[PDB]
Amino acid sequence: HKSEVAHRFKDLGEENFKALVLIAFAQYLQQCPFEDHVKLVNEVTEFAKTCVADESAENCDKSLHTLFGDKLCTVATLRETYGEMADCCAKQEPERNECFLQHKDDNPNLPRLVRPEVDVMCTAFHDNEETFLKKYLYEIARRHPYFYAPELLFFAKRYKAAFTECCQAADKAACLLPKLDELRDEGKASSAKQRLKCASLQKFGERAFKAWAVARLSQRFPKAEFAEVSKLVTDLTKVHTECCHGDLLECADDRADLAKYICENQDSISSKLKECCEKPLLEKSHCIAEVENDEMPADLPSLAADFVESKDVCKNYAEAKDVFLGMFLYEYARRHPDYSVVLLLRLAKTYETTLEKCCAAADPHECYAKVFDEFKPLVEEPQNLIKQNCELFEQLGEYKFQNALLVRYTKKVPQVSTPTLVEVSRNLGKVGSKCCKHPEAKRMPCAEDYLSVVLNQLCVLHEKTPVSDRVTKCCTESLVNRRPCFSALEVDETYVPKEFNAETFTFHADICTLSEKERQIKKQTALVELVKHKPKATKEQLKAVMDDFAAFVEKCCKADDKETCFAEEGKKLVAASQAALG
Ligand SMILES: N[C@@H](Cc1cc(I)c(Oc2cc(I)c(O)c(I)c2)c(I)c1)C(=O)O
Ligand SMILES: CCCCCCCCCCCCCC(=O)O
Ligand SMILES: CCCCCCCCCCCCCC(=O)O
Ligand SMILES: CCCCCCCCCCCCCC(=O)O
Repeated sequence: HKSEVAHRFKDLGEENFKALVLIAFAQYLQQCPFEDHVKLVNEVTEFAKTCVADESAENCDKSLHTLFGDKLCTVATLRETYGEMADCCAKQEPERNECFLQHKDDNPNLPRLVRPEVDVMCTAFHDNEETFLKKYLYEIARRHPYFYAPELLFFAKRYKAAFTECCQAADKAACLLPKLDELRDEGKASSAKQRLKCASLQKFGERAFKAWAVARLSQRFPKAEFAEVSKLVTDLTKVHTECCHGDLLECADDRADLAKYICENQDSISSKLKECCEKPLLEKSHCIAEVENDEMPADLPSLAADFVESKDVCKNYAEAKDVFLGMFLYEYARRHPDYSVVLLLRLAKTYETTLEKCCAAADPHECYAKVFDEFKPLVEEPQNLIKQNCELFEQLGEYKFQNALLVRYTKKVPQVSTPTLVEVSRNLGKVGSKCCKHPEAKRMPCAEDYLSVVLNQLCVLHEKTPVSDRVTKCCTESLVNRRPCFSALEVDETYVPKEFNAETFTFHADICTLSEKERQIKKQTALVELVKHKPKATKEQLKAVMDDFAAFVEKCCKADDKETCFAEEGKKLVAASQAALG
């Protein structure tokens, strides 16, 4: 078209356009105040209006990058505030935009955003719905300059829905609080997965990423042909490369193109893309990204046919290794939506190591004849962990299950910081209550998704302040061995316990008036500290101590004289427990 702005304005709609422009500016000028971004938005919107009325109006012909940069270079304090960035204004596009990208600070130093009280929240929402939402949108956008703008807007509307429904409720807190926590965790998970995918693309290269994509895409679209799946894997890879570089406009267009491509070839890909494809421009991508797996053909052959028997195997493999291997992935992955993607990759890698060390020997057909027998234990390892851990999770509840993990992991890597152990364990705990609820068919994909961020999170922390070569080992290994490596950790035989510390095991009647989340974190913290002092303690010896402690919290949070009870009965507990634990 003659005018890009006019065009975007038209299919985006005034509301969406204003919110995205706001997010876009907040992600670059992370230091400017809200009121100043609001002024920019209005001027840009006003300008956009002009181009809608007359495509040929002054400056309407210029591209989005160009218009964005000139307005960005409009800020008078650019140099005094952003310094180096102001120098970007001296060069011409595309260098200018490229220059701006390099100065976007991923982790700026802004105070943590605190959650105000439900009533001040609900009142602000009522008295001025828009500024309340645009202000937080801004605060969130400046802290996460790389979070895909449209997705951030998508979260904003769910937040609005949560305030509309909950602020009219009798008990606003019972309604609103659990929704905010869910929203928050979900957002944090989306950011981590986004950062994770880009990191992975960097370290392991395109091949590994494409492999992951083939397996992922063939589980969702088991009916699409391999050539279609390859086409999508290609564009999907260009899209992520471009979106990871951080250029919003380029990323958005790449996603829109890919979204429409899929919709126009709907019948040739999946039967579940119906809804997603009749939605507005701004939502297609997101929807398609979250679609459910289509049903498989059920009239599908046996993998063994074309991959084990057929004597044409090494010939087909030598002619195009990656293609053949991709086909293997596609074929194995679309018959197994129940496998985690990394499991599919472990099988693909194993098959690869076999074809290599078998196509270079006498009679191929006999060397690789039993490959499928090596798959069996690879498949069963994760499954066994799911049943085993999910059973235990039912015997105990979420909380007691978390404690079990705490005892198990503290013994594994005693070197790790207590607060880290507690946090990781609690998160592992959730994964249990959020995945064991599904039927066996979806349990593994579930755990993989959740475990991938929890694990990368853990690794990053350890990255900053390393404390164990073993953790570092598991953390710097390939993405397919990460989880198995952590599972293989054994109790630390060399670890030398910490000396007793009265304080660490002293507790006042503070825990009585704390919220469940607080009471637990405190009990769990002492628990990690307990195992660190006496790591050779039995599951029993420990259970006994956690027992005396359990009641102890009752006999003191229910006695007319707290503090005294806690300090009197507390002396007993420590003395007795110390003896039981020799
Ligand atoms: N330690 C945090 C709590 C927290 C627990 C989990 I478990 C978690 O991980 C996921 C992963 C996926 I995938 C999801 O869809 C969701 I929702 C949460 C995240 I992020 C945060 C705190 O209390 O501050
Ligand atoms: C469409 C061609 C891409 C398929 C490439 C097949 C590679 C299979 C090996 C598994 C990859 C895991 C990543 C890795 O360990 O390098
Ligand atoms: C995941 C964000 C990228 C959005 C790309 C939309 C294109 C449709 C492919 C969606 C298939 C899901 C595969 C995946 O997890 O990336
Ligand atoms: C040196 C030993 C001192 C004894 C310290 C006791 C700490 C154990 C707290 C564990 C709490 C288990 C949680 C629960 O009661 O449900």
